[PDB]
Amino acid sequence: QMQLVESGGGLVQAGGSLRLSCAVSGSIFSIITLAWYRQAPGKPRENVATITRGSRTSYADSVKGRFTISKDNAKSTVYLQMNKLKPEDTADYYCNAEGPAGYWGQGTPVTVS
Amino acid sequence: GDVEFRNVTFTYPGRDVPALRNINLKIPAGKTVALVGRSGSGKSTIASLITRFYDIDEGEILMDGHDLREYTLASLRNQVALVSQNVHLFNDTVANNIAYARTEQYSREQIEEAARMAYAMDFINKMDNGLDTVIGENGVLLSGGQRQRIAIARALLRDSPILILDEATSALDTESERAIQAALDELQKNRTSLVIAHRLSTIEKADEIVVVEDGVIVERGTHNDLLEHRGVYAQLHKMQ
Repeated sequence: QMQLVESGGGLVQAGGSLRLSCAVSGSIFSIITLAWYRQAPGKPRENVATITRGSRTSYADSVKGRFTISKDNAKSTVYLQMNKLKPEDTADYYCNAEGPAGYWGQGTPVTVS
Repeated sequence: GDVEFRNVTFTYPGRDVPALRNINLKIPAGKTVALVGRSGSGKSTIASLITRFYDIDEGEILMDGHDLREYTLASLRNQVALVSQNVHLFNDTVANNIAYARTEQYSREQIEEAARMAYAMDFINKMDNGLDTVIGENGVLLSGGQRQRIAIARALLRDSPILILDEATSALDTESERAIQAALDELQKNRTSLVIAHRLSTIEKADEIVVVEDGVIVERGTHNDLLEHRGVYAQLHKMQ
């Protein structure tokens, strides 16, 4: 069974940086699409960044120029480098494989004060 | 009917690389799943494995929770309606082909209604003995589009729990063909349907879209969610 395990979340002050990691086991990691989603307490879970087979990346508009998604086939890990953090980025951040009806981590919490 | 692929790997005989790798795919009863991807990506292989022309190398295909290999062939043919260039034809009349060789299990009027709903009756009427013309050998060879419409008529007649739909002839426009899409839309509703998509616009309403690349499922979701995902499906959304 596929497992997605996030880590790296925590509390930072505005302007700070955080790097999230997600270990993925049981997937054809080099080929499937990987993504980061997030969910604030009142809102639905929404896409943040997506990276497809050739490490082609895409970003939500509110996040362009601040966040960077990347992947490491050798470690089968996907990363979200979050810089210039805004309080509006406070949410539970979820790792995802094979699209929105695919597979999900259990999230890592991020708080920006 | 429930259909499920569990860790399915498949290699065409003689090939050295697999056509499908560790496919996990659940299609619950009554849902429509659209398979998209490049030709040769394996999307057609996924649908065609349900007909057991080949067996999987590894893993499991379950139909109503039972492995495909446990069904008798007769029961397998009864469960699945194949609408594709590989629909099985009989050296027999057109009516008997629409009826899937089941004689006196359908009425003449049901066969004729199914033919008209598939827009096959126009070319059938041009045959010497109509629905009762013998096709195949010492008879008429069907064109490709005629064979597809015979398959549509057969599927419409049988009301089968599983539909495998290869939306061939994506080049479509005129009146009799516009209503073919309308006939297919109603057929796939209220039925477990696996649709091989060949134009992206025709599958925006599927309950789940599944992107296959090099025999690997890379993305799954609804049309709207896949666009917001900004991944492979969103890039394929350049052909419109």
